[PDB]
Amino acid sequence: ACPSQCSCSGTTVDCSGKSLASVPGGIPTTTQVLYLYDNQITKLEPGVFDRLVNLQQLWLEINQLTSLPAGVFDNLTQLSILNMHTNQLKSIPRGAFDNLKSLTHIWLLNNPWDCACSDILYLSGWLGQHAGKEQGQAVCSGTNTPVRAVTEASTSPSKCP
Repeated sequence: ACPSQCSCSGTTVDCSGKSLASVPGGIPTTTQVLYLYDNQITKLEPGVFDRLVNLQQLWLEINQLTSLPAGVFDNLTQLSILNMHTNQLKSIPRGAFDNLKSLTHIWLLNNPWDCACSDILYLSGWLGQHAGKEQGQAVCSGTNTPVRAVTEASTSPSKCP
């Protein structure tokens, strides 16, 4: 069964461009491609994607996400495509990508990355180790500095919200 707000074909579920404020329920566990882009999603509930063990692509770009729950991608071990550009993210939870050994394309640009805060260090270190995976270049909010180019000295735990 296809979520009533979305359109389904094969293993592709298209929930894009539907003025959604939240992730639809009832996304089938056989889903391989999930489009959620161009909505007004402000948060992800913890564990929202855990049943989608076959998911290879998650398109979250052009939303209003201000953070990601810890572990939100942990069960998506086949994930190769993760698109999160044009959101309101300030950091990535530590270890968020640990299980994602099939990841090959990730979009992080057009987010207000908070590089003064030491929570940025997981993302900046991960980018330094997986350079070919980033599509485009995430940049620190208010500066010319690519997130991958953040120096550890420049960060501080006291500059975090």
